[PDB]
Amino acid sequence: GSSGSSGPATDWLSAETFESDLDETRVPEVPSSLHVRPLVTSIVVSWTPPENQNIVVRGYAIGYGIGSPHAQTIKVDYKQRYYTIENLDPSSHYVITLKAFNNVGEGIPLYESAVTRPHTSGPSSG
Repeated sequence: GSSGSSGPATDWLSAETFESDLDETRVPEVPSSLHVRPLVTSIVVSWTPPENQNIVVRGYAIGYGIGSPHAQTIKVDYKQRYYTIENLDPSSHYVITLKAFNNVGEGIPLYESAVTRPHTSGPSSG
C-alpha cells in the first residue's frame, strides 16, 4: 500500500444548527391551511406551514385523485411551498390533500377541492 488514502470535505450551507430544542417529541399536527388552484391541464397546490415554527418538519405529502387522494401521492421537501401537478385531466374534480409528517410521525391530512378548467381545445372566450 501507499500511505493509504482519505476523503476530505468542507463547505458552507444555509440552515439552523438542527437545534435539539426544537419540538421534535411530537408529530406536526394539521398545517395552518391548504390552498389549491385548478388549471386546465394542471393544478397549483399551494400550502402553508403550521403557525408554530418550532416543530421539526421534515416534509409533507400531497395526495391527488378522482374520488380519493389515496390514488396517488407526491412527497417533497419542506422548502417547497406549492406543487404544480402537470399532465392532468381537465374538466375533472381532483381531491388534493396535505399532511405534515416528521421523524416523530405523521399528522392529520387535509381535504380540498380543485376543478380543472374545461380545455375544450380552447378555453378562450369563456
